[PDB]
Amino acid sequence: EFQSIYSLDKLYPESRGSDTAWRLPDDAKQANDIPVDRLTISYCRSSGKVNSKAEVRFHLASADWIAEPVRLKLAVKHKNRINRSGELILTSECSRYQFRNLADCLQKLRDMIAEASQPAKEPSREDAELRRSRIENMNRERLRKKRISSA
Amino acid sequence: SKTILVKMMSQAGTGFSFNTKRSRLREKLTLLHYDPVVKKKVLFVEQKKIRS
Amino acid sequence: PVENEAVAPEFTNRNPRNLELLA
Amino acid sequence: IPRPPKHEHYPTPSGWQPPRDPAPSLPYFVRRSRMHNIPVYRDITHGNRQMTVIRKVEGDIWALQKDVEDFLSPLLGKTPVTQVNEVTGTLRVKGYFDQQLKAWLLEKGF
Amino acid sequence: VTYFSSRKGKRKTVKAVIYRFLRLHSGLWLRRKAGYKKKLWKKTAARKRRLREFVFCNKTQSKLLDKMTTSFWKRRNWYADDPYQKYQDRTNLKV
Amino acid sequence: GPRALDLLRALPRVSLANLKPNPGSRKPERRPRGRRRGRKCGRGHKGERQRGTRPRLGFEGGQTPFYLRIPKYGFNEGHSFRHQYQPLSLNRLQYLIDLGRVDPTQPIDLTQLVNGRGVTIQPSKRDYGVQLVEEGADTFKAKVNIEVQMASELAIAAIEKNGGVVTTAFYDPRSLEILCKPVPFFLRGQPIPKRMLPPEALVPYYTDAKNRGYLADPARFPEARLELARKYGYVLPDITKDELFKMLSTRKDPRQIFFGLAPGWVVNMADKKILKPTDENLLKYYSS
Amino acid sequence: TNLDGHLLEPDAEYVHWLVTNIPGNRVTEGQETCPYLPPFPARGSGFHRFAFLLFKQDKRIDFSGDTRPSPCYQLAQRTFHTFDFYKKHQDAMTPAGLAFFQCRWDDSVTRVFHQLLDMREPVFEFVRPPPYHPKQKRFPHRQPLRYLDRYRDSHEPTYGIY
Amino acid sequence: SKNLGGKSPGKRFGIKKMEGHYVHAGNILATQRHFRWHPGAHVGLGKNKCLYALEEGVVRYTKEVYVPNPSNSEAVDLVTRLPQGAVLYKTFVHVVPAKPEGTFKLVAML
RNA sequence: GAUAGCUGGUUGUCCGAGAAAGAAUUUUAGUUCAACCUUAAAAAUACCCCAAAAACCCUAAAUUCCAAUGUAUUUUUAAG
RNA sequence: GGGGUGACCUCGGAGUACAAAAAACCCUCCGAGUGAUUUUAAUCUAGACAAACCAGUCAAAAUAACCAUAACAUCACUUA
Ligand SMILES: [Mg+2]
Ligand SMILES: [Mg+2]
Ligand SMILES: [Mg+2]
Ligand SMILES: [Mg+2]
Ligand SMILES: [Mg+2]
Ligand SMILES: [Mg+2]
Ligand SMILES: [Mg+2]
Ligand SMILES: [Mg+2]
Ligand SMILES: [Mg+2]
Ligand SMILES: [Mg+2]
Ligand SMILES: [Mg+2]
Ligand SMILES: [Mg+2]
Ligand SMILES: [Mg+2]
Ligand SMILES: [Mg+2]
Ligand SMILES: [Mg+2]
Ligand SMILES: [Mg+2]
Ligand SMILES: [Mg+2]
Ligand SMILES: [Mg+2]
Ligand SMILES: [Mg+2]
Ligand SMILES: [Mg+2]
Repeated sequence: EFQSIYSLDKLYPESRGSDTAWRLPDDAKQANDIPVDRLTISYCRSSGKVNSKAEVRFHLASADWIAEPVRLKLAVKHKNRINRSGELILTSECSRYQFRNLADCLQKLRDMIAEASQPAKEPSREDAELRRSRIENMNRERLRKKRISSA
Repeated sequence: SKTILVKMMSQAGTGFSFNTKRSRLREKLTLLHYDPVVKKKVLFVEQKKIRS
Repeated sequence: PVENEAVAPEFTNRNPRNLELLA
Repeated sequence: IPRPPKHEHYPTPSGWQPPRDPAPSLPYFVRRSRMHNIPVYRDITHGNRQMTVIRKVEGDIWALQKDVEDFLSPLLGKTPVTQVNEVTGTLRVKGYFDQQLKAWLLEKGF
Repeated sequence: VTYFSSRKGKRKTVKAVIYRFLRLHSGLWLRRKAGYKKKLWKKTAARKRRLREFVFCNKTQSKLLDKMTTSFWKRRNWYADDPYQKYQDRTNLKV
Repeated sequence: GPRALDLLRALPRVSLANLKPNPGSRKPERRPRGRRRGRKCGRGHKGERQRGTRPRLGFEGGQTPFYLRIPKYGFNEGHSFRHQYQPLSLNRLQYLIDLGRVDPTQPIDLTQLVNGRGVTIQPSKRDYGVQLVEEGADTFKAKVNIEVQMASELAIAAIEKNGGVVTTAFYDPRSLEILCKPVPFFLRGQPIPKRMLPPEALVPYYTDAKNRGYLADPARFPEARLELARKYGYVLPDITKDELFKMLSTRKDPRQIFFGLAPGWVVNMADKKILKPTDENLLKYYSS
Repeated sequence: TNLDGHLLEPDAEYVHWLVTNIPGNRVTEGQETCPYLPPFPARGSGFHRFAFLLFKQDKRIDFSGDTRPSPCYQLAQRTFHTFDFYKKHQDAMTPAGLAFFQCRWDDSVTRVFHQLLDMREPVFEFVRPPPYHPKQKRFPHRQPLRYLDRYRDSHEPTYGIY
Repeated sequence: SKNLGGKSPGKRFGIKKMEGHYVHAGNILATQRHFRWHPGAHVGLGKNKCLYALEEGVVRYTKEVYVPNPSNSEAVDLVTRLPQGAVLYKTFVHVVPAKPEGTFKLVAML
């Protein structure tokens, strides 16, 4: 009931009720990205280093909250982390808190979605680790260039 | 043949000086040093004189 | 389970050129 | 100190658990602390001597010592070194076994 | 060291050690290398890095500093954004 | 059970004539008397050590001492002006709530914590209140209206996931002493003073919505809560639809110290009365 | 024969294509004892060796023990020991041809593992031994402040009782 | 009187690790004023002619032929001045690595 | 009750273990560290140590590091 | 090898000190209190030498710029 010159009501006259800080502005964000209810989240606490691995599995083909080109780009690029049952799986082991581990998994998913959604991706590759593969491919095509019909 | 101690400042704009020994009978010193602020090879010119 | 699913996590590569090719 | 509130599920989220309603038939009773915790602490001496102290024991403390040695023998492969203060009602095991002894006393219902 | 003061009868502490030393709660004392600001043009980059690096004290010097400091400097301090808060404790010390 | 009580029957009466301390509780003092402990009495031969004139501690026999050869560097420079915050883990808070020391049905404050013996605040040691850490954020299942001075993002998120309210307020040393020990202050005979504002070093921390500052704009609180929820992957509960929403949303005035009381009131605990000022200058000074 | 790639036994090898009783040069006319199987090296452990060995024989060797079925997708049945094979067929067979090549993992090994072998693709990694640190001292004399970080279990603040 | 400055401590120039000692990476094998022991396999060379281990293993000491750098003029001149059957031999210190480079562990069976 | 790194003196019994000096110092009549030693406490390797190994013009007695073996000692922690 | 006079006081090399290390004398001899030149020679960090302490020494991996193959500045007994 007490009031002063520095009270919140006298400091910010735009918001005077006590319930303005407890509203749920669903209109601000209507996209509703990452529907966590549709994700399979598992925690494995390995102790003895002590760390809680978080594993986020979700069916990529059944993921309808992303566009079809985005899903195709995911299935093309991140096929190394896609289960044989089609379930894309992300894993985090950095922090000991499952909260931070799940946050890291969600951030990885956000980066993947953004990289597959932006069309300005130039697909830049490194050089220190790719020069060897390039030389090996050239030296193997130097032998593959034989032209003789068979089969 | 007495030497001289001169403090040379970078020419890449960032404040970074280093001291070096030089000959007294020589002209104003100007070298190419490494500036860790810009991480490049920057020209360093003789700015001040500290010790004889 | 699947009889082919045995993995024996300690995989031994007796190829003397393996690490040399892997740099 | 207020008595702990009754919860619908045990153990509580903080890992606390009250004793059993009846008393066990063991010839000894490890009375809870004034904060309703198990009186199993750890002690350090000379900077390198690590001991575990079980306090607030009422009854045949030799039976508790025997049970503690029978419980700690398979973990170390040998009988652990123990001291029994009978006039105080205190057991002192050589080593850090506080968590294991707490879990053991919880299973025993103390 | 004044073991018994004249006003309060308490034990005093020397201020030089608190001016040029830092005590971690685990008993370790942290200090700077002597000469890390003297004639930097005459020294090699490796020697300059060795001088700039912090260093610990051994058992005798640590006990000496504990004798010269009071109990106010051996307390647990919870500072806001303390860089040495991660070093205030000791882990995996199998003695 | 206590067979010693039955053994005491055959033993004679316990009196002041048969009383012995514990063996080893009293190390006997030894005096410089006899053939062994005499004859220089543990001091040695001539010099300064037998005559009791050896130099002070840091002295090394004229050599420049170790405690003076090391260069001065700022390690404790301004240590008596660094704000200290006693840490309180969510694990310890859950332990207190589960053991019944603090009640989640009421707004939890520093006074409630010190009453429940969860934290000990030494304001003379530059302590500035309690900070919240996240050491037990995984198993925190309590819905409380917590009031701390500093909080971490993980702790705030762990409290919001259960559906509580976190708020970081400021207390100058005098108000902190009063809030920690209110009864010793009520027995003092002084009116409740005003709560001083945080300095410029802490104003950006307490006027920020991400820190849930008590001086922050209440319009930005739901946005920050939604950001924390979408970052940590938990659904933000409808706090306004709770039966204890009044207790969850109860607040303190930035000039107020206690709940329900006001600056300028005198609590007469002998007669159970509250003397309130009526003077216009008194009221203006106490409400400024 | 695939020398590296057997997941269970280290001292054993895999069969990929065994065809005996070749009349002269016509390899297709000879009966294939083991149907052809594509190389399936794991993703982590790379650069396996695959060797074609050609043996010349005198008699018409007939065997029912070394025969493989027509699908032949069982890794337990596709386990070879060239030493024992040559010990069994040492009287007639004599090795005269050899051609070995290296092979690493590509995007078809997942297909070979899933469709043909009916398995999950095993992924390995080249881990390194942990770095050596001396016994931690009580008073590390003249050591840098980062001495205490070499023996840290995790870079997370742990508040014991607070 | 006339002879001054002859007082100087020994620089402790010697061999730290002997043959058979299990050393770690960075362990100084031997310090020297002049080139007495030459580095061989997995043994580095500091600018003060000191020898340190680059790998973790067992130290060995061998006698091996000496082929100098074609730029070191003094050594090349001595080489070309040697007779037709002469071969320079030196004492080399090696480190035979014991631990393997790494192992292949199964991280995920997807 | 000045101060003395200087001299002198320093009061019961018995038992256990038990030290001859490297470095600084207006320091060599003294102190402070190290190495020894005492009292407790944690551990595990401790001495003896055959091969093999330790430089180039000549170089003795012998050293360093090491298995086995014969013994039980040694290292850290806290007070000194 | 009493003090006084004379000489010395810090650092490095060789012998004493023959082969791991250390090792004194008002012991026998050399020297240093810097010059010349350009490759102007970084950050961070495992692990080690040496050492009472203070100080002194090396150094793998990783990082920014130059060959896309070196960077320890070099020489003056290089040690001072
Ligand atoms: Mg204790
Ligand atoms: Mg005494
Ligand atoms: Mg006395
Ligand atoms: Mg005596
Ligand atoms: Mg006498
Ligand atoms: Mg005497
Ligand atoms: Mg004397
Ligand atoms: Mg006397
Ligand atoms: Mg002096
Ligand atoms: Mg406190
Ligand atoms: Mg000499
Ligand atoms: Mg000397
Ligand atoms: Mg006197
Ligand atoms: Mg004296
Ligand atoms: Mg021998
Ligand atoms: Mg031995
Ligand atoms: Mg004489
Ligand atoms: Mg004179
Ligand atoms: Mg040493
Ligand atoms: Mg490098």
